[PDB]
Amino acid sequence: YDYLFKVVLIGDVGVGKSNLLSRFTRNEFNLESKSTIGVEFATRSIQVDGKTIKAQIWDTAGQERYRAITSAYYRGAVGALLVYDIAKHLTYENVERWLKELRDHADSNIVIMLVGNKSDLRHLRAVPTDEARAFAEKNGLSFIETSALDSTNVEAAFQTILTEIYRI
Amino acid sequence: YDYLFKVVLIGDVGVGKSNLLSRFTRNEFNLESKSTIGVEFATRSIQVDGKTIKAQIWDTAGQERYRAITSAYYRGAVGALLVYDIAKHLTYENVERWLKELRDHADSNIVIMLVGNKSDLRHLRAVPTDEARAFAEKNGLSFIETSALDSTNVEAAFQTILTEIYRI
Ligand SMILES: Nc1nc2c(ncn2[C@@H]2O[C@H](COP(=O)(O)OP(=O)(O)OP(=O)(O)O)[C@@H](O)[C@H]2O)c(=O)[nH]1
Ligand SMILES: Nc1nc2c(ncn2[C@@H]2O[C@H](COP(=O)(O)OP(=O)(O)OP(=O)(O)O)[C@@H](O)[C@H]2O)c(=O)[nH]1
Ligand SMILES: [Mg+2]
Ligand SMILES: [Mg+2]
Repeated sequence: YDYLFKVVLIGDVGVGKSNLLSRFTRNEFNLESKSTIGVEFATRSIQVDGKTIKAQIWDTAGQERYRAITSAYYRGAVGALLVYDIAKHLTYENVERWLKELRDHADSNIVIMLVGNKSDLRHLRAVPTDEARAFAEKNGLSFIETSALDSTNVEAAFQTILTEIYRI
Repeated sequence: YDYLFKVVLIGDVGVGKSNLLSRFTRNEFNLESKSTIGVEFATRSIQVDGKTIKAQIWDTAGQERYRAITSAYYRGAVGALLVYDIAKHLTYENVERWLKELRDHADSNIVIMLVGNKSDLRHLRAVPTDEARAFAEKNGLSFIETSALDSTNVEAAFQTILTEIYRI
């Protein structure tokens, strides 16, 4: 590989972060996935503007009651995938909080993509694409909508963040 | 015992149903409890107006995407404990949906108690007591606020519903 990019997934419990990870790195999916214990990462190589980037993608539970995610999680991260659930409006609402946590724990220069995941659930939508696109644009984040379930826009979400990072 | 009363817990995922149950029947609590798989029930005997009621309390996951709770869950129930989380407004919002579900699957004569649980969590309240006390009142349900963590109002919640049922 030519460069290593550490990227982190963050977003509320249940929005689909670990299945974004597994979709991207092993092309596997799991409808019966339990809340994530401790921290995981997995790697995959791709091609970005001619180069081989090894993407190191980190993942962990969205739950922070008694046990908070520390700076060590975010340490060295060039990209954050900030995921919410298009069908549950509270998860979009908590984006603020994740931005706050990014400001708090991550580099001032982290590239942040807002990802509205679970697009297959077209009919259950509680968050309109153009509202979120406009929230992204107003906060200076990239934006995409994915489905880890039917595998739509996943490799794109990743390739885009990784390209942005490479071109900074 | 002099009577058997089947009571069901219902309410969104995570509002604290299985710990209401475990608190009530074995005085045990589990901060690390995972989402309930299949159906469970457990019993405890108490005194209601001079009589020995055996309370049979049923529980199951609040999740219904691919697998819906059927009428057999509800069959024979004289009381429902309709639980939400005082710290998550969306669980209160879905009460409408649980009432709908009571109307579809349970007896027209079921006694329903609205329980706002996780009341220790005072400082993170997203649902005002009196708004809920008045939603109960407008819908002909009883109302109580509980904490399965600090034992507050748990035995009382059960004891009041069983008393309501015994007196219909
Ligand atoms: N419909 C649909 N469901 C999905 C999709 N991706 C994930 N899910 C489901 O959402 C549920 C939770 O997703 P997971 O990937 O664990 O959620 P996650 O953010 O790790 O959650 P935590 O580990 O608790 O922080 C699982 O049942 C997934 O199958 C998707 O693309 N479409
Ligand atoms: N602070 C606080 N947390 C509670 C209380 N009761 C339950 N919890 C926590 O909420 C989380 C989930 O509660 P459980 O009782 O499984 O929720 P439940 O409705 O069975 O949820 P499902 O089985 O998924 O439908 C656990 O971490 C519990 O410890 C409470 O009274 N106070
Ligand atoms: Mg996870
Ligand atoms: Mg349960």
